[PDB]
Amino acid sequence: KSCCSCCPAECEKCAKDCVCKGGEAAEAEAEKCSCCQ
Ligand SMILES: [Cd+2]
Ligand SMILES: [Cd+2]
Ligand SMILES: [Cd+2]
Ligand SMILES: [Cd+2]
Repeated sequence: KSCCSCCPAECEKCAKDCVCKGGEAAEAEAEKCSCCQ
């Protein structure tokens, strides 16, 4: 859902309901994250 920085519009894990939502000061913005990879 393009919902991120770590993730695109095709991100399976997020396509559900954005895994990273609670990654507040986490990797949300930091180009790459530690759930979806
Ligand atoms: Cd993400
Ligand atoms: Cd994701
Ligand atoms: Cd997301
Ligand atoms: Cd993630």
